[PDB]
Amino acid sequence: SGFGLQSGTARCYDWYMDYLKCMDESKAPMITLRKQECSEWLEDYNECLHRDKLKLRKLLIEREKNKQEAA
Amino acid sequence: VDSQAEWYAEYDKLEKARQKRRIWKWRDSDSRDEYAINAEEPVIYIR
Repeated sequence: SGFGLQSGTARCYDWYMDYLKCMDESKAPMITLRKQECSEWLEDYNECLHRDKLKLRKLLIEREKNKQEAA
Repeated sequence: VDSQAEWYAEYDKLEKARQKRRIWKWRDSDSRDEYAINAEEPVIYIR
């Protein structure tokens, strides 16, 4: 869809549109090639959707904090 | 009955048909989604 819940657009609509624009700019003759060229934009969209890198960073910080506290 | 003319005409007809067939056999994907392979084609989407 792309529409928001309260109004406007979805929380991560713009990141997806960025990736789509990048694919449109690319001249690769196959979609697979274009996705390979635009993979970094897809990684940004996935990062905004789930915040996996931020979760890993928080996990590492918490774990080190626990190690310092125990010592 | 000019046999040479008939033979050359028949051979030419078969060769033209073979060429037309090979040209016909050159077919890219016609998928609506597959915009990359068909970028130059003039299409309008009502969606």
